[PDB]
Amino acid sequence: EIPKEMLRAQTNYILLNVLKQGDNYVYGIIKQVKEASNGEMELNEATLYTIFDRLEQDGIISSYWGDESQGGRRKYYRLTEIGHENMRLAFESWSRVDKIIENLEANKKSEAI
Amino acid sequence: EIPKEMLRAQTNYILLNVLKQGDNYVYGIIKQVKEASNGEMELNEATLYTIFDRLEQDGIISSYWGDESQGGRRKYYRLTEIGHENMRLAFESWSRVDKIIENLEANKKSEAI
Repeated sequence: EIPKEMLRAQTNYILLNVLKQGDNYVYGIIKQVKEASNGEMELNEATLYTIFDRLEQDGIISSYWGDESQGGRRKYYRLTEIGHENMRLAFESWSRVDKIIENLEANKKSEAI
Repeated sequence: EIPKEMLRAQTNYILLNVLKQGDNYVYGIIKQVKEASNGEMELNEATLYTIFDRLEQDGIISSYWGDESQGGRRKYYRLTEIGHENMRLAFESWSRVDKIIENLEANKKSEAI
């Protein structure tokens, strides 16, 4: 199977990349994820809010109330500076990792000679 | 920073890719990781054994005693069938994820028109 922790990591990554594209609210995020996935990934609100409560508590995203021109309150989320930085540190750390793995295949092969 | 959970995920991935290259023991694994990383990643044995105890408990790797031609016992580790499969499920799930993220950038851009 795919371990829960890995799923969670995936969902995190995706959701942060939606915010990267712009401040958004629950139903916008879900729709965007559904379209970009062909409906193969349909987030719940429960899930999205459980994740965001965690990201917000750790200061990676922040929330704010939208215009009430609509006449009803809507909560928006954005990536924070720390947010942006972690996404950057993460991305780079992973590309080093992918290099290390190239090098393992390389070194293996090279000693087949 | 890079969250501990992400570091752990990285170290897992790397270690499993070493076993992928062949059955190995602690000091072989460490050396191989150190060479493929330029010494930028020097695993402890403590760490390696804490991780492997977990992987082995979850049936992703298995261990066995090496030849005692050496005259001393050495423990080897190998990836299991389940091991190989999880590495495959994982890898594929991540490439879907990377696609989803392409599609988010794509969809964003496309509606700038």
